[PDB]
Amino acid sequence: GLVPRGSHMMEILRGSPALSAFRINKLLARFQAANLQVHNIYAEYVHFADLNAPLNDSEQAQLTRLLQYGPALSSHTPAGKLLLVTPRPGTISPWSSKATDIAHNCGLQQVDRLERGVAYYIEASTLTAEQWRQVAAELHDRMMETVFSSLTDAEKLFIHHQPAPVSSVDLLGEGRQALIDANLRLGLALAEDEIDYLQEAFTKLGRNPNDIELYMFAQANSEHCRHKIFNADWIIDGKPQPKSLFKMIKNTFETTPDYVLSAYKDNAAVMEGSAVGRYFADHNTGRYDFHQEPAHILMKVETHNHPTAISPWPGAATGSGGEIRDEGATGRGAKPKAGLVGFSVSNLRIPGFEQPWEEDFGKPERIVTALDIMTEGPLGGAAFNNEFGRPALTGYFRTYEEKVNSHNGEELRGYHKPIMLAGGIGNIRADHVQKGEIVVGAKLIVLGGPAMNIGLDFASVQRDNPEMERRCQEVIDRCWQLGDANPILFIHDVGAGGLSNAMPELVSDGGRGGKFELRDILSDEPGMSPLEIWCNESQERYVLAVAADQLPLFDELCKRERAPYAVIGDATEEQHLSLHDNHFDNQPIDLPLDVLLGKTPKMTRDVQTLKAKGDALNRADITIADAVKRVLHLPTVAEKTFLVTIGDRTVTGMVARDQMVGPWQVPVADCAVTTASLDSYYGEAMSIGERAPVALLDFAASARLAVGEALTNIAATQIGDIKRIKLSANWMAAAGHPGEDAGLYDAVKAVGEELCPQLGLTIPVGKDSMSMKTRWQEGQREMTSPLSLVISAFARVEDVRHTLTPQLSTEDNALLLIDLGKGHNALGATALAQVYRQLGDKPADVRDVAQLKGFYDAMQALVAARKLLAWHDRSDGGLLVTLAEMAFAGHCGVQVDIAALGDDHLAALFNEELGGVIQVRAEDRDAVEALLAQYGLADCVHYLGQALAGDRFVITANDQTVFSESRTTLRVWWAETTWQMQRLRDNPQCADQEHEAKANDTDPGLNVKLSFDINEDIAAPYIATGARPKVAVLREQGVNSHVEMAAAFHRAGFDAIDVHMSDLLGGRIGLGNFHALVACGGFSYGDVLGAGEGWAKSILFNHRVRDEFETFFHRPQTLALGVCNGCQMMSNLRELIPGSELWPRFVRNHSDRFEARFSLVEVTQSPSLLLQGMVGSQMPIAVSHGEGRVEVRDDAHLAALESKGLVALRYVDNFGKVTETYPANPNGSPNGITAVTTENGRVTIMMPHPERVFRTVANSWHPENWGEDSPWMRIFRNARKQLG
Ligand SMILES: Nc1ncnc2c1ncn2[C@@H]1O[C@H](COP(=O)(O)OP(=O)(O)O)[C@@H](O)[C@H]1O
Ligand SMILES: [Mg+2]
Ligand SMILES: [Mg+2]
Ligand SMILES: [Mg+2]
Repeated sequence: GLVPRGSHMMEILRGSPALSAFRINKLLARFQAANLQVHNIYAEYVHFADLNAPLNDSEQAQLTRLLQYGPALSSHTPAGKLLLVTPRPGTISPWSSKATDIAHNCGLQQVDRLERGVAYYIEASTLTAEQWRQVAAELHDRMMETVFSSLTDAEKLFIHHQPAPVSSVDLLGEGRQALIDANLRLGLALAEDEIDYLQEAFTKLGRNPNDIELYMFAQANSEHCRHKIFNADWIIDGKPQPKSLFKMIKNTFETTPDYVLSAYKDNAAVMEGSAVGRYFADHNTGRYDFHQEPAHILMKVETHNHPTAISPWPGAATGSGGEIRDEGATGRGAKPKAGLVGFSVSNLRIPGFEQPWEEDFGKPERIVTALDIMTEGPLGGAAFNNEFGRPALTGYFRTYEEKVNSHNGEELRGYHKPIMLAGGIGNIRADHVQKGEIVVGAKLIVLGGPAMNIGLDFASVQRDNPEMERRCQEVIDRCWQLGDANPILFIHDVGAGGLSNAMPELVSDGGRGGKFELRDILSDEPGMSPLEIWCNESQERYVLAVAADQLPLFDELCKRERAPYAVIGDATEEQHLSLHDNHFDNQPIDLPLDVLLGKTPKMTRDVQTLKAKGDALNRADITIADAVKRVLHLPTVAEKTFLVTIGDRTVTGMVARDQMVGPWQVPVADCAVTTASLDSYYGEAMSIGERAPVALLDFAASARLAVGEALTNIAATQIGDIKRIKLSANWMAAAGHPGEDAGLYDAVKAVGEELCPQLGLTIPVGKDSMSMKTRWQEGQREMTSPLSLVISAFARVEDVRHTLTPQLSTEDNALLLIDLGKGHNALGATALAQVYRQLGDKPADVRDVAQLKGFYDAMQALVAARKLLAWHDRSDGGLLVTLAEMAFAGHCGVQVDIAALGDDHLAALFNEELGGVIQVRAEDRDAVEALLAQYGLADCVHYLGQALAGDRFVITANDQTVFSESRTTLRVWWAETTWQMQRLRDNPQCADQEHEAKANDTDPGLNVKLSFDINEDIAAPYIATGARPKVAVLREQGVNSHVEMAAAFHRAGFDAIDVHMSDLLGGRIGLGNFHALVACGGFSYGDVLGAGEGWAKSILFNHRVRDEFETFFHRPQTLALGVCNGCQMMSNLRELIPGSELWPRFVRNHSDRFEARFSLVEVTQSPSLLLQGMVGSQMPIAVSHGEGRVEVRDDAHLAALESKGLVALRYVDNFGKVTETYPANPNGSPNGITAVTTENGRVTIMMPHPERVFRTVANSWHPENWGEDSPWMRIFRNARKQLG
């Protein structure tokens, strides 16, 4: 199709079927349930190409080919009613941004913009007008899409509007009322004294303020940006208080400044790391090399609570996206490493899986449900982390919604407005920690995405394009990788308020002013007013300052990465802010910074204390047996697989300890651990402590417990000095709600002025979200969150190899409980209470500070001395859950006695006091108990019993059996929540298969079989000569796992060279100079138009580069490796590779979900030179992909491929048999195929990541006797030897 579209032409290209069978049956079932007589539904992707010039026959064929991708699903002739779903007019999908990028990189400049929709064909010849609109409703997201009746209506998506002029607010001609009107019209939310400020400011200037100036001011002065509460003076119960909340947090730094390099003066904090080999490509040579130097650690944690309540996916995605920008913009440039995620929502009320404690209290129509948030939110956060390229290694997920008698009496307390938390750590160079000085005349730049009207219901719908941020990170990396020559003088993230906040922030921080040109800013929507361009909160943008003479270098760096950037201003000596508009020949902004950034009076909060009395727990319906079952069914306690495997946990190749633990990969790791470099055992650790419900009874206790839990979760890691542990404190509260204000102050004081200073813990970073409540009319109703402090702990690790997990051993052992509760056994605000719809009387709390410090120190002593077999702290679910989860991870039984824990067995098993259980060798029990005694924990330590081979979970009290059950049964109950979530979000068959496998106790877990000596470095003789063959580490825009690949080849004796597609196109690199090449993993073009397709087709359509690749593959002795995205790319290049005619395609996983797994595979017989000597071996490997499913044209193709003997790797279950059952086989590949080679064996492509686990320490689970090298190191060594 091709028709006029304004000054352009719009082509309509038919796409492939968009919905698989189960997705269609889910739609049909959804229709039936709603009384909509739908007989059948079919869907097809439809593409729209807005062209600024004609395409010749060749160009047309190329575009049509670019738009041919995805699973080869059953195609049908359209029938029924057409309902086209597309992005809403005035919006541009991220798909469009990346798809259009691909077209341009294939030399199709005529393509102004590509967009995609979904054509639904509905057969239901008996529906009415309202019914059809209800059908329409079920087929699209009302907050992001719209429905059209004709394909031609897509033209509305490309309308170009003329630029809207600035608008002045008539203060001089109307008086104060002009500002009052504007405050309402523009939704400025200005306070009365802020209007007063503005009125005087502009009356003094003698001119009307432009809407843009008022908007910029409003955003910078919102509670979100100014933090008025955290800086206000306080009067509590009549007594003025000396410190503000922020000053009390800073008190922790004043008391403990140890190891802190940067705090409260950047978008993240920085603490000392370790001197290790920072690995990266040299600017001059392009070769990857180790640079022995300090790799310091940055940390930051943020939230996106409001956005997520409106549009979960984007809300969570940009929650991570924004925090990642904070990290990279630290100092003069830094690199994100790992991340963490947090969620707090109300009851899920899963259809058909309702729990006894859940009650529908209703909710506002304008927000989404808790279930929707936990369905779309995690996928959005994972989408950004996966596509950008940072592993998500730790987090929390709590559900809470109950009518309780708290501080303000009987009310509904919960999370209709959720907590969406995203944070992480990164590494930074010593010389880049401090911001540089901004020289007068410095060029002011916007690095990143174009401006769109996203900042401002619909105003809270965000947009994420992780690939754009990835391109930006590559630039930042080039900059800091230049060390002393780093062009970045100052960098800052673009967040709330958009450029209107970020740019003034930047020049102000540097003590300068700035003059800007509105028309220099990159924009993708011409109709925007100056206010919209300047104030929108579009994503993936950074602002920085570079010296004029460094512009050429900076330009070089951006062009090579294809990272958009624009110089939009100049720093000035005069501290004034000017924004000119060349199009309207005027000045939207003309203000002195002292006026714009001037502050209205400081806030004073005069409040009083409200303290709930608490009520004894009613045990009428409670029994220990029923409590176990209920508690294991509380999402907060239950298995979190649905939140873990959806996120990459291996990218960077520096992940030592991820959430999944042991042979059975059970997600119960208490903290995350990464190595500091690809050549060290030093590292970093992240943990989270949180206990919001307790705040409904005791504010201070809830805060102390959050700190305490972060500590107990990280305790079994080798850190040493407790002062190495640094905290991020994120405070969520419903400020203004009765009692919450005084509670917040008491809570901050409890940790900032008392607990942390005494323990020696610094809180160098943090944030606050102060409107955690939701109101609406149910026929007024209110859902108010408990004060919610989330503590994230970060620390330098001394030896990542000594970390302990909950995986119990069955060798002669002793289980010892460390009860920091000192026998209090509090049950108030516990999972137990919650599961019985109660809050209880008294909650847990830090009972003895000295003993908590002693606990930590003792654990550190035990960890360093290698005296522990396992560790698991107590938190949600109490001792019962701790022991249960340990049995789950150890796939064994437990025989414990609790007679010494009090006569109240319910309280003993379910209290959530601090502490945990350590497992030690039986012969070390006395020595360990003696060590603990030396730290003053004698009467807190209790011998419980031992772990035993088997399936029995037994708890006794003298001759009495308190509770006894099949560990497997408990394990399955504990898994029902993730099972149900996976069943409603992914392919039901897959969800069922994974859940059901958990019920088979005979599962031996991951296990190895080796056909060769893993420690024999067959490449050593070659490396010893000093001759190092080069290997082209190929990458394209969006690709995120190249450093780790280079490191693997590097250890094998190769000189790894960074080869960007831009280098090949530019003639800077030629494949004729290489004998080996490797296509890397990552998300080239964000997998848009099919994973690996844009990369491959950009090569195919650029004949010069195409010829280069073909030539390489046709040489007699060249070797090529394609991993993950590289595997997909090469599979789409078959026409250039000899002996590849039988290769399959790689498409969307059968589960229809991204799979981050540690999968078991077997090396099969094939000509592959890279798998030489490894045939018959069985070992786990890193898997991280959403489109790794081998797809053939027909069985004839599959049979031919098999008979030719080209299959090199197959997924096998733990029993060792080839399998297609999920998740043993994570993507559903036929015959378990996941790697194939060519007839001559010189080229091999595989979906798993061998390079991510070549270091034994980077294997989630591995045999205890392994050395530094895992079996996968042999692939790289084989490559080296093969070249000779
Ligand atoms: N939202 C989440 N995203 C990623 N991982 C999570 C999330 N929530 C929990 N996890 C992980 O699941 C495992 C168990 O979670 P949880 O029981 O809440 O931890 P704990 O009680 O030890 O503090 C941990 O390894 C944790 O890091
Ligand atoms: Mg838990
Ligand atoms: Mg824990
Ligand atoms: Mg926790």
